[PDB]
Amino acid sequence: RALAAPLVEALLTTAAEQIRAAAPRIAGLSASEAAAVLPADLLPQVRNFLLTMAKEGLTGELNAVAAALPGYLETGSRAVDASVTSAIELSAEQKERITRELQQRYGDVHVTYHVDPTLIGGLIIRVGDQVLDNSLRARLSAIQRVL
Amino acid sequence: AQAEQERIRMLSEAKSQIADLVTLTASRVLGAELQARGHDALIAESLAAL
Amino acid sequence: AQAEQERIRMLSEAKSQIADLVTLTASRVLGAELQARGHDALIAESLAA
Repeated sequence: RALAAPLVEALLTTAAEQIRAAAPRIAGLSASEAAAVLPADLLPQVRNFLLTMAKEGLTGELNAVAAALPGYLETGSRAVDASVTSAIELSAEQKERITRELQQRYGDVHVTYHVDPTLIGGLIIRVGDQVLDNSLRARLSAIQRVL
Repeated sequence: AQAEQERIRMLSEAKSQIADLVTLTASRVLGAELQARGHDALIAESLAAL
Repeated sequence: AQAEQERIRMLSEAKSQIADLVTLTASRVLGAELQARGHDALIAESLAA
């Protein structure tokens, strides 16, 4: 219970640290190439998993696996990946303001701000599988329906 | 009768073309206005429902 | 000939293009604020024919 929780958390943190440190160690390098690149900066299970990942050479998103390590401590589900698209490139202040503003769900959810300048002066915010569209291109089509 | 139907179809097509041209002009004007003023003013609308 | 006459009449901005564009900018593009922070030159120059 309590002992397991601290143990699980410590193991997750260690795994995340190993993945972040040794992700680029065997990154891209093939099974024979990354075998030497495989350092002692991993547990034997972690070293075996890194060897399996770099046997094909797909050891690029291991940092995401590192990001997968801490969330698995708390059963994840905090991704809440949202995507914001606006016609003008977002300034850092307003970007942070709208990042904070979508706190109704989980707070500063994973947001990958996009531009797509085909839009005119609006917001397309997709949280999970619900999209909100107040872009003036949407209003443009909603008026252009007169055709 | 066929000539009258063709005239009606031509009138409808002309109305559709006028609507499309008006939409394109409105889009260009809105784009110019957004470039001048700045789209940041629309950010406050993000709290309308989200 | 009738379609050409209608197109010539609609080519003028003050007849169809300018008024419709201004109405769309005011009621649709904005919340009853056509001026925004400019667009004075875009009302006429961008209208063209």
